[PDB]
Amino acid sequence: GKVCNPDNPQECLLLEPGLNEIMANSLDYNERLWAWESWRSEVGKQLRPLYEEYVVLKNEMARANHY
Amino acid sequence: FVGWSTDWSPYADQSIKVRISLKSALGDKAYEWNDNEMYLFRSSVAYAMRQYFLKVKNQMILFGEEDVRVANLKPRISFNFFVTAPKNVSDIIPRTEVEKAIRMSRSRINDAFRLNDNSLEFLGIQPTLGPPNQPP
Amino acid sequence: MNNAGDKWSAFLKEQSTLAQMYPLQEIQNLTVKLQLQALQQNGSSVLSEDKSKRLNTILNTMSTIYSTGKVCNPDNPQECLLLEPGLNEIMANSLDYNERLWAWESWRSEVGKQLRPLYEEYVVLKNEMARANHYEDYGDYWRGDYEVNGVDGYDYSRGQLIEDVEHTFEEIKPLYEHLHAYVRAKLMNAYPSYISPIGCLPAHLLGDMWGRFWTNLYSLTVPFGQKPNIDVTDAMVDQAWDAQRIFKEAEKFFVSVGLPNMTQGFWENSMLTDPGNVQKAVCHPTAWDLGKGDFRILMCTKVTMDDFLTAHHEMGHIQYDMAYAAQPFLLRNGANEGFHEAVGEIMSLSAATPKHLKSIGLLSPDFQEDNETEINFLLKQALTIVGTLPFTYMLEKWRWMVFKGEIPKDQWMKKWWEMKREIVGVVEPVPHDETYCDPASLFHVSNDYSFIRYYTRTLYQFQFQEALCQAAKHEGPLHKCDISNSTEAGQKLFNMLRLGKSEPWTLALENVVGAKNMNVRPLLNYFEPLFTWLKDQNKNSFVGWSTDWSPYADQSIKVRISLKSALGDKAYEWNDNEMYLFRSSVAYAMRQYFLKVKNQMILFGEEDVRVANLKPRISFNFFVTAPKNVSDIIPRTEVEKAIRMSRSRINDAFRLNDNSLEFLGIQPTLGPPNQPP
Ligand SMILES: *[C@@H]1O[C@H](CO)[C@@H](O[C@@H]2O[C@H](CO)[C@@H](O[C@@H]3O[C@H](CO)[C@@H](O)[C@H](O)[C@@H]3O)[C@H](O)[C@H]2NC(C)=O)[C@H](O)[C@H]1NC(C)=O
Ligand SMILES: *[C@@H]1O[C@H](CO)[C@@H](O[C@@H]2O[C@H](CO)[C@@H](O[C@@H]3O[C@H](CO)[C@@H](O)[C@H](O)[C@@H]3O)[C@H](O)[C@H]2NC(C)=O)[C@H](O)[C@H]1NC(C)=O
Ligand SMILES: *[C@@H]1O[C@H](CO)[C@@H](O[C@@H]2O[C@H](CO)[C@@H](O)[C@H](O)[C@H]2NC(C)=O)[C@H](O)[C@H]1NC(C)=O
Ligand SMILES: *[C@@H]1O[C@H](CO)[C@@H](O)[C@H](O)[C@H]1NC(C)=O
Ligand SMILES: *[C@@H]1O[C@H](CO)[C@@H](O)[C@H](O)[C@H]1NC(C)=O
Ligand SMILES: *[C@@H]1O[C@H](CO)[C@@H](O)[C@H](O)[C@H]1NC(C)=O
Ligand SMILES: *[C@@H]1O[C@H](CO)[C@@H](O)[C@H](O)[C@H]1NC(C)=O
Ligand SMILES: *[C@H]1O[C@H](CO)[C@@H](O)[C@H](O)[C@H]1NC(C)=O
Ligand SMILES: *[C@H]1O[C@H](CO)[C@@H](O)[C@H](O)[C@H]1NC(C)=O
Ligand SMILES: [Zn+2]
Repeated sequence: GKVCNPDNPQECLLLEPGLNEIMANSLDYNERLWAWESWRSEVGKQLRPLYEEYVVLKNEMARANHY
Repeated sequence: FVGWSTDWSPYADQSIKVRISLKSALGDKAYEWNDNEMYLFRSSVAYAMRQYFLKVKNQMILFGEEDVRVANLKPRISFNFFVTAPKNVSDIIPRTEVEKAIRMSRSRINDAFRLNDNSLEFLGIQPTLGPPNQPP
Repeated sequence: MNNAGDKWSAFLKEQSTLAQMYPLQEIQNLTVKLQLQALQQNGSSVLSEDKSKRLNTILNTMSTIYSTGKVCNPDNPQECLLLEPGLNEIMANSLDYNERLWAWESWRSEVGKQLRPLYEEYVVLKNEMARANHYEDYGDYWRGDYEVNGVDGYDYSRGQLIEDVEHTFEEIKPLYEHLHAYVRAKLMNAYPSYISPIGCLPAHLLGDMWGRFWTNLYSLTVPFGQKPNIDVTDAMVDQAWDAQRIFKEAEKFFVSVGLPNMTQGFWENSMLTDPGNVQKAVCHPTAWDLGKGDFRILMCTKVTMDDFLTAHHEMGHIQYDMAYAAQPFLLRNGANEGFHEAVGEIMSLSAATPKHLKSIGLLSPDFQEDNETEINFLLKQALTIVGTLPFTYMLEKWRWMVFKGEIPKDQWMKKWWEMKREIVGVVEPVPHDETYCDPASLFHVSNDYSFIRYYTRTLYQFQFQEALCQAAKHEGPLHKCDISNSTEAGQKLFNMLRLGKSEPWTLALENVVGAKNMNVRPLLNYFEPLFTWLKDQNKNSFVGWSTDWSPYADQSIKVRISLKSALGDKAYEWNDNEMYLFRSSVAYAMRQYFLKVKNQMILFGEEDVRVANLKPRISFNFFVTAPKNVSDIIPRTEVEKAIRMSRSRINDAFRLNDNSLEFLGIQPTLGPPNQPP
């Protein structure tokens, strides 16, 4: 997953480097809020339908396995 | 104060509450308020913000339908919306400017949904009926 | 390198400041006058500190944006593509209309929009700098490279360049029309139902991102695919031609015309072979004139015909550099920006002839060339040479009109695509408003490089070649001409090569072609055998193009709005916000139709309703695409049904009633008249 600064969209940040440093070191409310919202709007939206299908399939498998 | 309350939110200070009564204004032939209607309402709000920022402050700000954030949606069609910067999430337009924008272009929003100032209440924006003209 | 460049720049600028003590009005020596002119140009130093810093910042930002631009596939946004790798391969190899269209639109919507305001500021700052440097605009400063004064006959005003370019292009246009017609006819067989035989070519189907070159289209437009092209790479491999004897053969070819031998240190200091992974080095073939008789060539040469031609080109470059060694340092350059590349390229053009290959031994002596092979070779050359002339001329004309201010800032794309339709014959696949900055997406536009150099260089070389074929006494076709073993042609070429910049470029031209100005007649003489074949081939096809047809015109719905008639007074102005509201209403109507009829949840947006041909009447054409699939356009029938379903909401949104909001194809129903019992 990559999040890119709106001021400079040419630069983008992964999660393990950079973004974690931003969330664990920066004292700026604006920067931390941007990182939080960008990660949860650029990766969560892509994981929503996949997670729905995963939930349905896992439920079917568990019910088939007598759970 | 030990503890916390489940009502306060950081965006609650700059939120404008909208309550819509379609059935009372239209009686029958009243459309359902699905997600498409919410998208249209957000687009209308963004258009009103653009108009205010262009015709008052002379600034060209490219608002969008994703810049009008909506929360606390209810079956009453009663929610809280607030407008952020076009690409700066940390920047939220102060409620005074949003109220002025809505007052400037409330007629267009009212006509977009065929509502008249009573079924589209912004809870802080009080419309003016108009002065009564008198005989000579 | 950084330290050396900074020291050189500081020395150059301090010498420029010192040189102002000698005004040009009292200088009588021509060479001294022009050397002072070289050392007296202020450049960006004439601007204030803040303006100069802003100009440098915006230039660097545009360069970085172009270099590191990324486009990501909507299906898998986690993968993204740069421009040099991947995207160029997609545009030069893929045969899918959808994929090429996606690449084109994604690159021009993810990088042009970022380069629009930067390019505007760059235009303003460059105009201010040029006006401060006593030029009418930046375009005049660019054209000043060809300026010649005080020669009594050879004088060439800056404004004369525009006339010379337009008059020349008027003669190229007849050939380009037939070439375009043939290319369109051949492309209709590869992309059926997407190209109209009467209309123009779509922008993305030109075998390149911008359509500057048509070389990659040669695979789809080969005249005679059954006859193979002339390739001697296998012959080189069989004869074991390493990257050491090809340069020897090129040196022998250069000597055969009388040019001097290579320097002793040239072979020692060269890098004719790639140093492998042990030593990292660039692989762009370049020529270096370090000075004091130091000439070197850098190239990761392999065993290929393309490498052979590139080696000949680089040897031509270094020969030209050696020619003006005796000239002063300020004169160690070509006559202008177009002479050097033309001199380099004529050698490659001559060496590629089958006669030269047969003579050198690469081509078997028992090989008789057929006219079909000549047609194939001429068409391959044409797709590279004649393909770029209209695009180069159109781009330079657009830049000149932008800098001169003839094009308003709110009319850049509207005029750019109008020029491209009526000059290049290329129609955009999707409409672009003033937000896009498509011309800035090109390498030479964002990075502040003059583009007219690629135009005149196309002409000059031919004017050289024809001249070099007159001294060599060649009676056959121009494309079969070879200058080997022609001492007279070599002497004629050297007479101009030794001049360098010491003389006006017009005088240099007169020493070779016998004329003072550029002429395109040699180009037509070169391409005549292909021109006749193309004219014979287009007996049935409609030669030319129309500037009205567009790929999106079939699925477009036309809207005409009359606010004043419906509202009289108290009528709002139709600015961009109203257009945004209309697009949002259309998207909402499309959502409603797709939800309440087909039961499909499609998340349309205001950017999926593309609008074109906006007019003061408030009359435009709109069409709705897929939510994230540009190549997918909703058929007009479904859009009409959607509008009919929810026309009342759109009418009420603008306070119009079915007469001031006309969709030109959607006829409203007044309602049946009820009758008494
Ligand atoms: C997005 O909007 C926020 C506002 O909600 C912007 O934050 C503002 O940024 C400016 C520029 O740094 C700040 O001004 C500076 O404030 C510091 C505070 O000590 C001061 O020392 C500096 O001299 C300067 O005045 C401003 O205070 C700040 N406002 C808030 C409320 O944080 C933010 O920059 C915007 N982001 C983008 C990308 O435009
Ligand atoms: C965006 O929309 C376009 C349609 O405008 C989609 O193109 C369509 O893609 C499908 C899937 O490959 C094609 O079906 C295939 O066609 C080939 C043609 O030979 C056939 O051999 C296959 O068996 C299969 O039926 C379809 O023809 C094609 N339609 C057009 C007009 O090109 C495109 O896939 C969409 N893009 C995305 C990312 O959804
Ligand atoms: C213009 O100046 C050049 C440069 O001096 C003159 O060319 C010769 O340059 C060499 C080396 O600089 C001198 O030793 C010669 O005396 C210069 N003149 C000649 C005739 O060789 C050039 O002659 C000058 N031209 C005019 C018209 O003054
Ligand atoms: C360059 O700038 C200087 C002052 O900075 C000025 O005197 C001069 O006229 C300008 N032009 C040239 C050609 O030197
Ligand atoms: C040029 O040099 C090569 C060897 O470096 C030599 O064989 C050749 O004869 C020279 N050319 C002439 C014209 O002497
Ligand atoms: C080549 O010459 C033959 C012989 O007349 C002719 O039939 C053929 O059409 C020619 N082809 C081209 C491409 O000129
Ligand atoms: C040129 O001269 C060389 C040297 O005699 C000879 O081998 C060659 O056949 C001549 N012709 C060409 C086209 O190179
Ligand atoms: C009520 O008054 C306000 C300002 O006093 C005005 O903007 C508004 O249009 C009025 N409403 C009417 C006349 O219906
Ligand atoms: C006209 O007729 C069409 C279908 O016949 C209907 O959808 C439309 O609402 C009618 N318009 C009126 C009654 O104003
Ligand atoms: Zn070159």
